[PDB]
Amino acid sequence: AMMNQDIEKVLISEEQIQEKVLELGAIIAEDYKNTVPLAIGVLKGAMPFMADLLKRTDTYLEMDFMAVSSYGHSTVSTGEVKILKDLDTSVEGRDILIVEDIIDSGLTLSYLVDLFKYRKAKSVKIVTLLDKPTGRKVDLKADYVGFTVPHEFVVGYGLDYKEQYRNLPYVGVLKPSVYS
Amino acid sequence: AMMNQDIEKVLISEEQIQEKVLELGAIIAEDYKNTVPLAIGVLKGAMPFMADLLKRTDTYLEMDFMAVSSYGHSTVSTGEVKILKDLDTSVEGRDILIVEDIIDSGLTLSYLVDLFKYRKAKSVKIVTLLDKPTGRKVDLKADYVGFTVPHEFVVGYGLDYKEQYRNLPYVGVLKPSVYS
Amino acid sequence: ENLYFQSNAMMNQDIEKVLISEEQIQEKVLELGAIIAEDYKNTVPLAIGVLKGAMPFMADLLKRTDTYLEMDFMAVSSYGHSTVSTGEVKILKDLDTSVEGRDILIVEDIIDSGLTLSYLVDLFKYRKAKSVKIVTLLDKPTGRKVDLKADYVGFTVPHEFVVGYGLDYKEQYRNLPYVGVLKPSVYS
Amino acid sequence: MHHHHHHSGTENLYFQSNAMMNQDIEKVLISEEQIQEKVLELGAIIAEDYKNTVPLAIGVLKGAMPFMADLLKRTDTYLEMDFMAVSSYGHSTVSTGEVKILKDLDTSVEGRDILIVEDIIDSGLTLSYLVDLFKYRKAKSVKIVTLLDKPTGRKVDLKADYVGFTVPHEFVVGYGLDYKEQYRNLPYVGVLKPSVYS
Ligand SMILES: OC[C@H]1O[C@@](CO)(O[C@@H]2O[C@H](CO)[C@@H](O)[C@H](O)[C@H]2O)[C@@H](O)[C@@H]1O
Ligand SMILES: OC[C@H]1O[C@@](CO)(O[C@@H]2O[C@H](CO)[C@@H](O)[C@H](O)[C@H]2O)[C@@H](O)[C@@H]1O
Ligand SMILES: OC[C@H]1O[C@@](CO)(O[C@H]2O[C@H](CO)[C@@H](O)[C@H](O)[C@H]2O)[C@@H](O)[C@@H]1O
Repeated sequence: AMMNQDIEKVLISEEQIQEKVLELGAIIAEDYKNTVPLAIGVLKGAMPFMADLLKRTDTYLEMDFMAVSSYGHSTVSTGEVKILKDLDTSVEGRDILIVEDIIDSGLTLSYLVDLFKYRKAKSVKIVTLLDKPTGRKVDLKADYVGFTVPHEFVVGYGLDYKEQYRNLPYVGVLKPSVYS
Repeated sequence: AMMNQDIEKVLISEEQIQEKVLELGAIIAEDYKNTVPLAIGVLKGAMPFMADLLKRTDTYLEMDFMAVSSYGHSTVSTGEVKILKDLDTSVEGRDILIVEDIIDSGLTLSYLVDLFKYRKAKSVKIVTLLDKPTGRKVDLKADYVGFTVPHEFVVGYGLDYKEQYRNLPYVGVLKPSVYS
Repeated sequence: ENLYFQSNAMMNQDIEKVLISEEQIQEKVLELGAIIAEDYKNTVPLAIGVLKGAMPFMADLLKRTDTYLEMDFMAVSSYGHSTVSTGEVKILKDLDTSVEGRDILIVEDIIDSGLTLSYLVDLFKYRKAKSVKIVTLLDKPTGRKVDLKADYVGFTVPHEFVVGYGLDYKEQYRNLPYVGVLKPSVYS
Repeated sequence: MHHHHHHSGTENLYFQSNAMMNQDIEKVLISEEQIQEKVLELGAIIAEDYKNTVPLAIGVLKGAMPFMADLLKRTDTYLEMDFMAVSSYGHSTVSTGEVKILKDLDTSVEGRDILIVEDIIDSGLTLSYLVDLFKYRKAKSVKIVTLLDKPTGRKVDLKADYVGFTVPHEFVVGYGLDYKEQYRNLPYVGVLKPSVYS
């Protein structure tokens, strides 16, 4: 029927997300006021948050995107992933802001962060809509965080279950029958 | 020292874009009620509109993205472009909805539509925020359109000038001094 | 984590027999190069190899093709369902130049089901190639899952578990200078 | 006559019907027979050096393909092949080596012995970027084999572990090396006539 028919509970409402994005955007705009950073999202989950975040960030910036895929074993050990789409511009000397939907193990993100430092970024910071710090497999701290969630079992606003639900305007938890 | 100071005039306000996105999403949700389409955005310019449109599209769908680059002359004459990032899933038998920020010549978008048909898509439809039909170099009509514009000399809500301004939450016209 | 034991093992010990020797491959490559050079007298084709298996053959063939031409490469990967039925694959690396108006020569190590290659040929036709032809070192036409005849063929094979000269078994043996059949013990 | 265009950002190429490559070459610098003898030697050295491990031998497209094919077929040891493709980010690639990855390795680098196979090294900037990318990815070791070397042309410190031939002041094409995408398919390394390139 309707997608709400699959949602057990709304954890973060659209109104709550909108207020947070407004707040974070104002903070990021002030922190990068005299340097046009490169704001980068990792496909696909970061897309909705990145779009609304940046639209509330009143400062000059450039957008870009990466796509990556798992190598399997090395990905779940060091976070190394295969670059499917690299950035359209060089990193050297740039201030990089990685926009993410959620950080859990933090392995792939940590790999990307240190890749950008290898590429001589002037700086690298991270903004994430959701953080689950109890999931860390590496010490990786986001610089800007929307909400801290006790678990990563949620859908909406970029987050998927079998590639669906990313288009929900809120963050929720699925009913058990959907996945089991 | 800030962006709005580079804008001569707002052509479509943020409020007009939100109302339009709301309307378009309700139409698209109805049209695709039965089957879960694959909604595709071509990076980078389609991202903000795609995020906000799909958030307002209350139906089951899958999101995906493509990245392409110019080959030079064939791109300008046939629309043929290099695929830098192909879809994550196969096209055969799927209903495809391409989400675009603006259609002008329509050459590349047409190359992509007919590629998806070569790949045996069940159907291919297009939703664009902006359309400039006077600019066409191929017969390509969008199925869903936000606003009809004159000229592609506009920035904001995905549209850039030298990679900047895409993060404005409205569509505007730059002051002549910005681009000389 | 990973420990490797090769001891004094040599690849030839894994080979039951040499099916197509280096000498045989080189004589056929020389003939094919002369025929292609004559056929493409009037054009400069875009010769494309699909990574990884086509590489050794493509290098030797083109070195024996005395005519102007350009080289390019593609990389693709399976979608897991439409790949087995339609040949549709994900493009991981597209060509570095446009196909429009070019005479395309696809260089392959082996054609078996032919599904992916059939997909690529008609993609290049959609992209307005002036012509598309295929040269394959080996052909296993009994494996076909679609109607696809290569324009130039080195050898007909039927065998299972063939390796060498770009053909692999679990990513090994591509660097052999001949085409061999593996001992059954190697793959049990 | 015949013509075509290629990228880039476009060039138009016009050929007379009886134009032949060889006549574009002033002299053969390194003959096919010299190359065969060198690959045989290097292949044997490489097989001995990598007797204890299954290396990942990686070619950077497009130029490295012919040498890589011939060298590896003379390298009688267990190994895996892979390929990368890269693009320039413009003037910044020219000064730092940083390039856009268009095709990454099909397998992970962590813990692997990587052997990069190149056609020529001159400034060394891009290769150096790739070597240290693999070290960032925790390669067990990274070594380089190049057919041709111009070591006084370096803009970064990078010594190739294995080198076929050192090239002097000559504009070379063939055996993977191009001029405007032509000549890669010559079975030798030739000195291109000044008239061809100005
Ligand atoms: O594509 C390589 C892949 O192919 C497999 C399929 O699982 O079988 C063989 O195809 C090889 C093509 O390189 C060829 O070398 C052999 O003749 C087949 O065994 C697999 O073995 C290999 O990894
Ligand atoms: O198209 C001519 C153009 O191609 C380049 C880059 O592919 O060739 C190489 O650089 C060397 C220096 O000229 C050249 O000798 C070899 O063919 C390639 O390494 C570029 O240099 C040349 O102008
Ligand atoms: O060890 C032989 C091996 O070394 C190379 C460079 O990798 O050549 C070097 O050694 C040669 C003599 O052994 C010298 O003639 C040459 O000038 C020097 O660079 C390879 O060419 C050779 O196969």
